[PDB]
Amino acid sequence: KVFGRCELAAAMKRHGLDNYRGYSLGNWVCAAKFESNFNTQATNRNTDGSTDYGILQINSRWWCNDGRTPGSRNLCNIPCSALLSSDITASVNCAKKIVSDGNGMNAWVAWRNRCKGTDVQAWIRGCRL
Ligand SMILES: [Pt+2]
Ligand SMILES: [Pt+2]
Repeated sequence: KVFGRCELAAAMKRHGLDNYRGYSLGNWVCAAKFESNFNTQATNRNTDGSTDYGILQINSRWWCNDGRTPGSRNLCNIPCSALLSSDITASVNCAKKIVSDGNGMNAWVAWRNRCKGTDVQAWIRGCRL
């Protein structure tokens, strides 16, 4: 599923991402935009053989099990395929784990490069939330 900007903001806000670990909702929408272009089915293979999954491009080396990333961990205790569902519950819960891990949203490179320091509030401007 490809979310509408405001639609995703609302879903994220209902799943408790609004100001989670001090990151306002705009940050998470911005990150999703540049990680996946709001597409829940987005996948990307990394040069190290790991793969990134879903709206938030969560990596199989650490966070999910895809059964072909050797030596990896599965810190969220889920199959990576769960992260491609249209229901974003799995992704959100895993992201909360990730962001609490100590690097905050810097874990997400697109956030760091493209959202950090910007007017992220623009991303939720004119939404009914
Ligand atoms: Pt939901
Ligand atoms: Pt939830």
